[PDB]
Amino acid sequence: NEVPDYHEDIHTYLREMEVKCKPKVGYMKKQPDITNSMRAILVDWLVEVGEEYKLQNETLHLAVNYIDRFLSSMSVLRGKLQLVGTAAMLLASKFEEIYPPEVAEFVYITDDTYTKKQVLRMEHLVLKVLTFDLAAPTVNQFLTQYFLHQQPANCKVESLAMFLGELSLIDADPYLKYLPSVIAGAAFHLALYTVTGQSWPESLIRKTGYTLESLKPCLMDLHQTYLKAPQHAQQSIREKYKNSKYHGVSLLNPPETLNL
Amino acid sequence: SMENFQKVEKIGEGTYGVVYKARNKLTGEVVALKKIRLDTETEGVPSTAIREISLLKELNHPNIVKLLDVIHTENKLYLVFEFLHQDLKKFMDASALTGIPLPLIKSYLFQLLQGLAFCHSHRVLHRDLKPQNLLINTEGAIKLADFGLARAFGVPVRTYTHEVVTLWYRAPEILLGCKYYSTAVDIWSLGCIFAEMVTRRALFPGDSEIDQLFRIFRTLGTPDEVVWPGVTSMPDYKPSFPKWARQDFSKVVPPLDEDGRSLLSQMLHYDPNKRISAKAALAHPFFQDVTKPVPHLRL
Ligand SMILES: Nc1nc(OCC2CCCCC2)c2[nH]c(-c3cccc(S(N)(=O)=O)c3)nc2n1
Repeated sequence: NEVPDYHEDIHTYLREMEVKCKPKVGYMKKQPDITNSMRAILVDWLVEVGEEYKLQNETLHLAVNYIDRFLSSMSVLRGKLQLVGTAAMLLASKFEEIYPPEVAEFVYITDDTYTKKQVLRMEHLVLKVLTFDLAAPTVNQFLTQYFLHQQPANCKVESLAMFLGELSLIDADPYLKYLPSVIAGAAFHLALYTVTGQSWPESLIRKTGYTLESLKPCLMDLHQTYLKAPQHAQQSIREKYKNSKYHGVSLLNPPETLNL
Repeated sequence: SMENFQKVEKIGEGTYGVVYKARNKLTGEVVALKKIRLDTETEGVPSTAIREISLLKELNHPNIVKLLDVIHTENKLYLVFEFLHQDLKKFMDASALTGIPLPLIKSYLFQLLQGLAFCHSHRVLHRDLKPQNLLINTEGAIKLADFGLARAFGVPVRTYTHEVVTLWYRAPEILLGCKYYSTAVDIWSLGCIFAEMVTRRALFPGDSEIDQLFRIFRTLGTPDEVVWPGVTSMPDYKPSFPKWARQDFSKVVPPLDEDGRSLLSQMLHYDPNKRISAKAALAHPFFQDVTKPVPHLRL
């Protein structure tokens, strides 16, 4: 399977890094023309894009991070929001994917709203703004690490944790407030207990240092989001997780209870 | 933008950009510039540049080449690295007659392993270790270079790019076409480089995919599910492989003592999980006396 020599150092490093590549929390409030709503729209659209080209979730997890970061220091008009979106994704794909889609492809998927030079120039601007700091931790990196503590590793929980993290990305507030490791922390446990009833493992407390007490504020926010899933205007993410690939996990009923 | 720098000569290529030797006119710093074009095929900023830059910023270590600046021009992109005396290849080539002094090898290998464990702990796989990509100074240190092929990995690793490494230093699992490769691959390479510093000739001078694999088998023996649990249900594995018997190591590495060949052996285990880590290798008894010799030039 693997030689797991560096799990500890690696986990350590991503915890150190996730602090540094963290976007600014109330940034949308500063932004003259864009709203949390607009951003949800953007993320949702990014999600279909990922499906159409069979892209990694990791790819879009990075993409999202790149946007929040970029929009943290660069004022942008709604007219141009989608383009920041597309360049972000192209960079992500470039960094992560084995076979990233051609520049051509990306221009295609924009309603032909923007030219190619537009997209390529934006690509460059984003790199300038992020100062080439693209190697960022995401929720997925944490989950995938966390998943190793599971015996026997259970498909449904995994596909549900992945699903939940993704949901968080649609919502700026409240989720910009939480570090990826905590978003992962929450989703994992929330999945685990919807599916097997079982508990955030003692094992992970020892690795992460997180207790259920320490995760509670997040979980409260996350539960209601799962609850009101079918009323949110963003639907693509749900539809994605209905397939035989992901064991139709969006169709389950969220738990009544958490013992509050 | 470059009005500060004076090109002296081209030093080489690797075909990805070109590499010039520059001096700062103001400070007199001597640097290695790596020039990169972007208006290649209207395909944006190249992947092999994006990854190198972003990971080399994350990586600061004494045995990993220093990236000093990155200069943004509209059509070119210059990377400024620290400048070193030569690469291990042309030094072995020079030292070819005498052969490499015994403890200078031990030193270099030790340092190289310090560097690789840094990479691995920052979730970076190098993937193109070879004497051309390892630079030495005059001060007796050696640095890893050319992270053009490197990539950041996940834990556990996903399926990553197949066409990797250089063939002479390529590991079995990749030759055999496996769906998941890990840290193990870099170690294999460093293994072959260790052997090459010692014997004076490359370990597996293969001419093709199949030829490379057999060259390995003919030394280390063809493997079975004992030596390598999983080998037989791998993607490009073929039951009609010849059955070569493994051979004696003092026959393979004649100048090595018991310890060195103990070490080397573990760096070359068919099984990736079994293959020694960079970390674990650092604690190996062979490094007991490790000191820091200085090489002769006359350049
Ligand atoms: N920073 C840096 N990188 C180098 O290599 C970059 C290339 C490594 C191989 C793959 C392409 C990038 C260098 N090469 C030399 C250097 C200095 C003196 C002599 C020589 S050599 N090869 O013996 O003519 C190389 N100094 C160097 N300094």
